[PDB]
Amino acid sequence: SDNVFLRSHTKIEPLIMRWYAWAHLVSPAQHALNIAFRHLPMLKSFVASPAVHEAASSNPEMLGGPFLELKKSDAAAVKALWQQTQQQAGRQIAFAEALLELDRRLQQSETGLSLDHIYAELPEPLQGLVEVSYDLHNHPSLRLIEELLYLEDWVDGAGQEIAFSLDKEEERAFFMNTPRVDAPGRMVVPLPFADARFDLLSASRLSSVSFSQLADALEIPEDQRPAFREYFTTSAPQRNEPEYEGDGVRVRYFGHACVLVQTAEVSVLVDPFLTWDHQPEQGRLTFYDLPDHIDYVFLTHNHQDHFSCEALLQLRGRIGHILVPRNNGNNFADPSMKLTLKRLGFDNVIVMDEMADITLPDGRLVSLPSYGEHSDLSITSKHGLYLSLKGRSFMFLADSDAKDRVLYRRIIKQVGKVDNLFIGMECDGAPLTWLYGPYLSNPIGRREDESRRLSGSDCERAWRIVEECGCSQALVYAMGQESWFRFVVGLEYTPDKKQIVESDKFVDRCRQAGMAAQRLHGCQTMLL
Amino acid sequence: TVSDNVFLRSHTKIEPLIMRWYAWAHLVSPAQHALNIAFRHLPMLKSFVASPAVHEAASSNPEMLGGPFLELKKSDAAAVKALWQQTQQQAGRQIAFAEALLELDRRLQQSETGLSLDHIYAELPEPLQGLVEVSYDLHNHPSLRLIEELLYLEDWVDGAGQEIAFSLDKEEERAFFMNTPRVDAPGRMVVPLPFADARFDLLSASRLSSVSFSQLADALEIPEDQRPAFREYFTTSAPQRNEPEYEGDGVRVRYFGHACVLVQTAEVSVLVDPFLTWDHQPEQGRLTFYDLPDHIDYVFLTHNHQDHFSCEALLQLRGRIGHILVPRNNGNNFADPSMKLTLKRLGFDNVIVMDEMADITLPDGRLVSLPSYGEHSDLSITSKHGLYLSLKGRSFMFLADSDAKDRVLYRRIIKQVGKVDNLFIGMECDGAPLTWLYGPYLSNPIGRREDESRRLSGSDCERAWRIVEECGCSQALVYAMGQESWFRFVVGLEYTPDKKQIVESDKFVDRCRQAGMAAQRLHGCQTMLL
Ligand SMILES: [Fe+3]
Ligand SMILES: [Fe+3]
Ligand SMILES: [Fe+3]
Ligand SMILES: [Fe+3]
Ligand SMILES: [O]
Ligand SMILES: [O]
Repeated sequence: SDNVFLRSHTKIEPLIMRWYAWAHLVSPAQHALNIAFRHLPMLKSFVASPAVHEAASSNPEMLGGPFLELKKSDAAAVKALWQQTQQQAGRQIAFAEALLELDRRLQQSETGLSLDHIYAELPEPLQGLVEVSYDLHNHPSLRLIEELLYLEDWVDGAGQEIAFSLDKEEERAFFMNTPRVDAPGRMVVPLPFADARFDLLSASRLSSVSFSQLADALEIPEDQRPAFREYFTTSAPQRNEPEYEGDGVRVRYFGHACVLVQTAEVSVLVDPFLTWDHQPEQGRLTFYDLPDHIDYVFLTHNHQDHFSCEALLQLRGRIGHILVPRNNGNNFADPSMKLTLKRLGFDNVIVMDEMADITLPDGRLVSLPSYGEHSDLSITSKHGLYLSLKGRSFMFLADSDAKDRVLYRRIIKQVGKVDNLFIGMECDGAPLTWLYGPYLSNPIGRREDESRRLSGSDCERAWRIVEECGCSQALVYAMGQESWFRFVVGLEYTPDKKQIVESDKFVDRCRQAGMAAQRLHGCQTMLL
Repeated sequence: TVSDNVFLRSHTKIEPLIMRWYAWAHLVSPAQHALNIAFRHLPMLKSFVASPAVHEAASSNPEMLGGPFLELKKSDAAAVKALWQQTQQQAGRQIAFAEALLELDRRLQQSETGLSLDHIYAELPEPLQGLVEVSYDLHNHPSLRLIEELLYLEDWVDGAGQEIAFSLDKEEERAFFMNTPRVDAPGRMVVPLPFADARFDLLSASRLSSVSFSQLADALEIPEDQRPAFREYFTTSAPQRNEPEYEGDGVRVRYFGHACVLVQTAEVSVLVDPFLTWDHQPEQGRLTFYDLPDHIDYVFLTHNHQDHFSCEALLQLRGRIGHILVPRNNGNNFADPSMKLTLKRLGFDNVIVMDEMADITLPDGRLVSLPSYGEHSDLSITSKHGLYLSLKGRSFMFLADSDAKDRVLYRRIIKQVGKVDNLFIGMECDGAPLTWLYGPYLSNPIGRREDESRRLSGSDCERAWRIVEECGCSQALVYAMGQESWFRFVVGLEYTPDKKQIVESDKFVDRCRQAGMAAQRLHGCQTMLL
């Protein structure tokens, strides 16, 4: 009689070689580029002077910078992981080094003549995996045949683990800064993400599971099992109205860019990033407050604050279809989100082109074109969402930057007028290299780096969408102001920050036009 | 009482025309169509109206076949000038889009070197607003991505200019497809009909099933003055068919010419690169359009070239194809329009866009979409893919004009799909230069050696032998050579035995037979059992 649930606040943190698993560590090409040109430099730089990294991590303004949030005591662990990563990922570092070295060579040497000679001189890690081509101006680009790369022998479950923890989410270290080294209260269990055993682990969130059977499946030493039992409880988790049986449309804003739309017949989840800590003063909606079945999960783009492998892995058997955008195969920074999801065990993945629609009970959903927020890189894995359910029209644009009002004019011509606009106002994002640094074979200038930021719409540009779509309500979302997103989004915005000032300008101009408008802060359940 | 239930005459050809130009894939896609109207079609017509004799001089030269010269001659000058003035009025929005697109692309290449591109959208000309996204590659080179899904809903993307040319002349008389516009001429009756129009499906039904002539002419809005002449393309007799269906327990393969190959079990049919003939000739032992089964489960399109993507063959097969399989396109390249979107404008929504190594299950087997390299002048065109086919134990690999530049690539494929029994390879290893096909899409002219260095070239003897060694086929068949007569107007001259393509193919078939394999260069139609 060992039927146990996961404790409601037990966090299942997925780790790839102790680094928090975000999308680019799951796709192999970007993972190799991140091991060799992000993780190894930060780990080696930490070993040389741990004091340097605490000093940068102490200054809260540069919270996301390339420095570990670890302390001098963890020096032994960092150096060990740095050496472990050298031997474990030897094929990865050879691929990343060979891939970038090829890319530098082509820029210098290929000027418009035939590229047939290149395939003869391809290094072994790239042989049969890369196609060399030109644009219409004799600039070479490297196109990875990702489907063949995913079947390479070094694309395995090695390094994939899970970190059980009971600490509050505000305690999480930054996802790209800090590896999850061994710590008290943190129990790391080796487990491939696509493994069936994970499905048994995800079942214990909402359904009772035998503890000994689960601990046996999870290869848990019996000496460590008393400590592993701490993450489990006999009581079932409390859930705040997961289902909805009204004839209307219920929208639940779960924080940042996570918003669930629900009729009594369909559920649509946009950019799932959830919390497992309940805290009533903030009136949180948690992972448990989601319905048992989510018909459609919509992934706007491939950023860590909209693509949470932690949330998706525990929601695997509960998701009818994941809706993703198409990727640009000719760009290293744009891996296919299907495949990345396939490696996480997801085959219910629909790649949607622009203006592609799916018919839903009492309505439809359309994948909309989106511009920007990717440092002006030819990344195409971005799309907005038009949602129609029982007469109510919704448009979620996430961090899309409305550079061209005529684009949304053309969009409204097909999908019609929208009732509720969800727009993100992160208009001062990180520079290019903060995210796409390890993928650059040749470094970029600081003026170029600071001009192309991960920035969305400001007040003026967001007003273009409102004018074109004629919404009665405009909701500013995807601001990252809730507490449990600090470890992914960064600092909470003080009222003087441009993102808060511009957002305040936008809500005011909307109300001046006679619409309902607000900046979402804290979780909210709305009926409409 | 005047009961005239009629079929289409077996040798009646229905030539789809977009402003009297033979409609191939790039004239159907609007952006490339606009670029071809302004930067290929309009120049050739103006060049014809000024000294048409120059065009007669090049059209006499059999070497300069397909060159930028009309195969019309001087009597058609009055007709050509009208079309040159007519298309100028009709395609005003098209030329304005093409001029703005190339001028924009020229501007960004000159000035945008790595700083933010946000200013570009404010200075976008009206033909491009809301339709193009400006972006960088990883080396600060700007690219233009047309939102093709939005462009296809633009106001000038309509059925205007789309017609069909009924003619009874042998395919042997056809003018080159992009050389020469189909001006009004005797024996050619041009009927206005949009390609995606439902009425087109009714006309295609008249190929194999009888329809009332008066009812058919009424739908196609044929004026009663023209109906006596329209009756010439129709016959009361039913068309003759050479064993179209297959109910045998084996696998029947039928070679229809060039790269068109039909594979058939008793339970599924797969058509590769449909390019058919409507002229019967038993002396050549032709397999014709009518010899295809009534229903084609799967039509597989290797890539987006005129000799493998025939709107003529596909339009009459509408409603007869379960699913058309196409490769994915790179939206950041002008020369790579989406083949799904091009087919949607032809009335096909049963279009499955297949990624690399994507497989679909078939009765008694499956097919896999294979990676393919080259034959696109080293341009970032991704709308190309090979086909692995397994049916009742028989394994096929159709590679069309694939250039095996990387032997390990096919090694990796064989690790997944297994050994192949029958390989279909093209040895067109001296194709046309880059500008012959993608000329109007260059914002800045390209140098002549670079143009001739990167040709529409496939596998030669060595590279095709790389595939054979990697896949271990018991049979190797050289196809997609353009050796059949009815492929003039698309492929060009027949290759004499001294031409590089024939010498390399003969060398390859020789090395195959020396190894104990079966090999031949497919010439003329063939029905094979396996
Ligand atoms: Fe983002
Ligand atoms: Fe974001
Ligand atoms: Fe071709
Ligand atoms: Fe060909
Ligand atoms: O950001
Ligand atoms: O070709």
